Amino acid sequence: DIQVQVNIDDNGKNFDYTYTVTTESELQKVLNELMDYIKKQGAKRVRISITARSSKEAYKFLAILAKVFAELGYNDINRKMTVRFRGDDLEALEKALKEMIRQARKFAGTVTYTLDGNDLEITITGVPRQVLEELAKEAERLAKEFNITITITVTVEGQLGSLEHHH
Repeated sequence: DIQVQVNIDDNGKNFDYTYTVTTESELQKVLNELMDYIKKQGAKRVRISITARSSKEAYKFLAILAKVFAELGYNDINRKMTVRFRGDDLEALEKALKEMIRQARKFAGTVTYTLDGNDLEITITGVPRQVLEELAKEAERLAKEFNITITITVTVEGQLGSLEHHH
């Protein structure tokens, strides 16, 4: 249901792990554990990905990543989104692609994509949080219009910021 992937770069070494969880509450408990660790041990850089089933959750997950970095005094240095569609009608899949990437380029975003069999993957970078929220809306919209399943991954990468900026 909900998948959260964490990369912690503690320079010279590197740690990756993933939990799958079913509620927002279990999600929060993973993030709390990670905040405690960061507060107490630090890191050169941290990357967090959360995979939603809907645009409402994606919106919520982006707001949750924001509080996480705020609390840590981390600067949001990097954000992206991966939409994954899956379908049997190739033609429907290719229509979803055509429109998904038009919209993203319309908001000055850069896209990357791969189509393989039933699975279709689109990564969007270089746009502010506000846009990724819209493009999630659009993605869910398109998934419904073409009757294809959909995944939404929001990804944030940050590092510890200035004392002055946190204040």
